[PDB]
Amino acid sequence: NIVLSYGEWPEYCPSPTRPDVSVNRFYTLSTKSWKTESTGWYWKFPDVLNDTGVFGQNAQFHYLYRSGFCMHVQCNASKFHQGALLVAAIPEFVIAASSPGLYPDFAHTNPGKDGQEFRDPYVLDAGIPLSQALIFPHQWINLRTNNCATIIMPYINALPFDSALNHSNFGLVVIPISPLKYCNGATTEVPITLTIAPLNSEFSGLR
Amino acid sequence: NIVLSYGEWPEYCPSPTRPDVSVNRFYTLSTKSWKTESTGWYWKFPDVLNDTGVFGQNAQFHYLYRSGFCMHVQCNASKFHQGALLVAAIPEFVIAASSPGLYPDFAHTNPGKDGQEFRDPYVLDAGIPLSQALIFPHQWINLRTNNCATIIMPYINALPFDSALNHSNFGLVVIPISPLKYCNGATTEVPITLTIAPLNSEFSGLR
Amino acid sequence: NIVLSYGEWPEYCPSPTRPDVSVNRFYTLSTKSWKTESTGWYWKFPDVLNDTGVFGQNAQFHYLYRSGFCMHVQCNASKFHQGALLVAAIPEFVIAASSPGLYPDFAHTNPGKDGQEFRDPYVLDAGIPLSQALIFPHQWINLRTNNCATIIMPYINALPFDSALNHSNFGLVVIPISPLKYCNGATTEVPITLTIAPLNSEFSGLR
Amino acid sequence: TIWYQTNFVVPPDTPTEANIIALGAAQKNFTLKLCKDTDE
Amino acid sequence: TMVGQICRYYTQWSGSLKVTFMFTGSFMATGKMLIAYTPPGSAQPTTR
Amino acid sequence: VNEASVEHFYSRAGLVGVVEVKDSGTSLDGYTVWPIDVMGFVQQRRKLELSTYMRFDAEFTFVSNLNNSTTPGMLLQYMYVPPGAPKPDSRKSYQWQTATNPSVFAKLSDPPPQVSVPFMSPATAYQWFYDGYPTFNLQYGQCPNNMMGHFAIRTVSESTTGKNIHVRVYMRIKHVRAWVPRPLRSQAYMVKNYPTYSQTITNTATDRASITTT
Repeated sequence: NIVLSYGEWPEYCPSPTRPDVSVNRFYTLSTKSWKTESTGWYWKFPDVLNDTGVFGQNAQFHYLYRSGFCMHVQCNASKFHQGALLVAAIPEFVIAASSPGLYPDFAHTNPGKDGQEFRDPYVLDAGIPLSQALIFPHQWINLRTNNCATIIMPYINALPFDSALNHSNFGLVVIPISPLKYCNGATTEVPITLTIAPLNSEFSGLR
Repeated sequence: NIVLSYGEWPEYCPSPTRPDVSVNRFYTLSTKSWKTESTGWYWKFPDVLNDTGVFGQNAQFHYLYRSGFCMHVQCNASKFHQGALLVAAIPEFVIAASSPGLYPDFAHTNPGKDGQEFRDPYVLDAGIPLSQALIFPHQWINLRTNNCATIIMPYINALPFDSALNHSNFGLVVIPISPLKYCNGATTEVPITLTIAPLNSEFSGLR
Repeated sequence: NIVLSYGEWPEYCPSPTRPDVSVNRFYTLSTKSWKTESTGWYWKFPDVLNDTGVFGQNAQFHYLYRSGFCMHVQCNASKFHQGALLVAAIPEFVIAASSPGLYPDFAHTNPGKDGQEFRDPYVLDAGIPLSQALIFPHQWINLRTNNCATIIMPYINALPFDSALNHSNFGLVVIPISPLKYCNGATTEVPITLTIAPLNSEFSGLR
Repeated sequence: TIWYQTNFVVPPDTPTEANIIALGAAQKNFTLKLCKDTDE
Repeated sequence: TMVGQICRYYTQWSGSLKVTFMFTGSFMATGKMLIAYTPPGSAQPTTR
Repeated sequence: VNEASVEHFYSRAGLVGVVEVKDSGTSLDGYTVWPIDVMGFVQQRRKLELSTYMRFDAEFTFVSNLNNSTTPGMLLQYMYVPPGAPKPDSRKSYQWQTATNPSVFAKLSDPPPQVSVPFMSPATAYQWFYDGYPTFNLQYGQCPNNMMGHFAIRTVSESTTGKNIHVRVYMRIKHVRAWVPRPLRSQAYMVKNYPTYSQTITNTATDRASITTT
């Protein structure tokens, strides 16, 4: 029940250090609080791990980098909560500013391991309409049916290898479509947990 | 899990127009509101369709008529509602008046597509005791177990063919035995839906 | 002795309701009175049946329609009457007005089941000359030889299916060439009867 | 058209207002012709 | 919709469409909805 | 077994009508017509309305006598007016001679006359409950296809005899077949030919003190 982004398992570039399960472990990021009025959140893929653990070391010390990912969202709501999230993975997520101050601040183009809340969920902060974001790989989190969503996204870039810090490959977006409503007397903030695990990772050019 | 009235699938009279799936479709009647104090409802079988759609046309324009039926009741209660209905099909349901004005009014002998609420559920409006109505084909709708009940009733009449308007073959009765009780704060009126679908229908004598 | 319009029996469009002999019966229209000075009559083919019987129902309630026809004229004159009729079937009979008020009235473009008497039989009410109308499928009704004429006309239209009410396929025309003369003391008005029977009819898009 | 067939039934302490989401698409037999410019 | 936007880049289109609905209420919430579809000939039905 | 069978349940010919050929006093008729009605008494109607459709042929027997239980040699005619024929209007009626009306001439001082009557109905079976209207409010639920014809009785005599003759008609249902069992009646029978009941419903069971009382 895991969506395969464009239907290609991530593969090593045939012929550069190939790390091991010491790096290819499950990084469980912090949990964000899905409230009623909350608009959503997004993470830049390679940027979200550039400062945590051995993967952060490899990214911040090598020169070329390529890796797949097995992003995994789960949210633990009760059976009396109602709502619906849209989680998709957007290649080349180019965040754009919103002029009435013409380019996005760095805190909005690379939010880090904490994510950024959307300013314009309707237009995805990038002018494109949300109603069409489903053209990307996605999975629906509808509380009455399922509460998990796994996306396997391979390496999509023009060049074979690229810098892990200058250019972020894609961006994981999770937006509430049907807002979270609940009667009085429940946990007023469903928690959303995002587990990431690199796949078929590679580096080159140490120090 | 469908009860077979007297254990005989409806069959064409061997040898008259035999209609098709254009007529043998599922007519979904209106939904009645099962409230606490409600006493029940009954429909005369051929009379309930004599004014709706192509079957109504065939009945109101031909002379002889015979058809089976696949009456189907369903009620959508919550899991906190409690109650129990008795649905049975009574051949030759002869409604009787209740003198202290000696014969039932036509609105009570042929109620139409809207059904009539019972005046005396204990005695079935016909002198016979409800505690024995189970001698007919029936199914129990107990909210803690099931919420649907299908009765296939073939053609039971003395003559081979009969008028579709003068003489109604049987009557579908649905009575609440255990009344509907529910705590404060629920949908105060469970809806009951009745779907009918003629089977092996026949007519003769057009215009 | 039946003329086959362009030599093609009407055929079902290979793959939509296909009616039966309940619809494919002989509709006998009213009889018009062929008098001396009478100029002729014409009927639009699908329009002549759009308000009579089950075919009228199917036309006035479906969306797409295609059918052949077996138009059949007969006239019961005595052996002392003399005259000659020309009956032909004209595809795409576009009636035109006659300016000295620039387009024909609807009562002249779709006369109905009663037909319309020609205003200009010489020029067929359409500018084209009668002397050439024989280029269409036709049969001669010459009282000294025959008194019947059958035309089987298949479905001729650009699109596969069309509206039965907006666009009339063809038009049946019957004109007296040699006028009706008779000595004193005979039935002064020969009757002309027009029997129609649809063939390989089809509809689609009910309600 | 979408019609309320029945009422909206919930057990106690549960929201009484939901949302239906409609998704459109085209089957495999869809075709286009005669490309032209757009109207934004 | 994606198809709605692409068809504006063409002149003619013909085919069969599908429309998926999705309920997003509490799990405990039950009910019944009737979805009808009227062909292009007729007008909108006025009553259920 | 074989003792609660449906055939044995309707056997044992029983009284269905006590008709009286009045010929004395203020009733110098000498004849009487008794329309056949199986559902005459309640004890029989309740057993018959157990089933909906029923098919049988009867074996009528006439037990006649005077009012002092004597049985002189008087001569009687019993005529069976079939369903659909006219019934007589007096002692001397043209109807008393229509050879299509079967008749049985038996004296009083003879064993009871006995005659079988076949299944006389246009339908497939007699129908006690008819949810419908004939003649395609006092006409609802009344099937006409249950009529079994009349029984007319007269003393073959010239003038009045001055002797009332009571007749007891017994009937035996043979070859009973029944369909669609129904719940046995629970309320009183208020009116013949109609299932009407009283506003005061009577419980089917007798009421004890508490649900924990025996």
